[PDB]
Amino acid sequence: LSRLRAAYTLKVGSEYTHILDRDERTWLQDRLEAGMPKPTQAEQKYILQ
Amino acid sequence: DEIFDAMNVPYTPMRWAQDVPNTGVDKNTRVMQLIEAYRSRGHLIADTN
Amino acid sequence: DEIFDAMNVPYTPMRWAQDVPNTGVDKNTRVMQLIEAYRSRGHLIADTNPLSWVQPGMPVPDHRDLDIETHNLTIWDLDRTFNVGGFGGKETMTLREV
Repeated sequence: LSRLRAAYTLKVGSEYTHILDRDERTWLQDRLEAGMPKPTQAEQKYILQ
Repeated sequence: DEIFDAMNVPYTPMRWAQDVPNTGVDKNTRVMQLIEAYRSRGHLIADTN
Repeated sequence: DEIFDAMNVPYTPMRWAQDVPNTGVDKNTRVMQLIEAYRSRGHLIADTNPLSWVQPGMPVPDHRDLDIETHNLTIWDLDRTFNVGGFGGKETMTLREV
């Protein structure tokens, strides 16, 4: 549940399982389940600017 | 529900239930069905609005 | 492949393989993944074209997930029983019945 929640129920809702090609659907799956990286302080200040 | 609404938790809380009795039903194959459901439709309960 | 082409069987034949060695890998959860694959993309190998025609120029999606070998299952598992999690209203079933 923590892995599924981090990947699919926080601030990003993804739709990708309707993709037919197995390689393209698995690339999206593996990147979404790797998670959204913790942003650095420098990154946070760039977004604030 | 009242606490979550007050604290702005955009998720349904965990519900109290009794531990399900040991009948024939296998849980591992049903954990797989839950994983597919989140991959396919997890965006329906994501904090996107 | 040659026999099936001659008899106009629009399906890929079963392939020879060795019975997979007993490592940690569970097969029941992989039978569930095969059931989802057929429900979602089984139409990609359905006998829907009256012509034995594949349009050159159109891209073809990969559907190896419809082959039992991709889920580490072989012809040797056809008459073994597996947990299918309520599929067809049943708890257990053979891979042949699935």
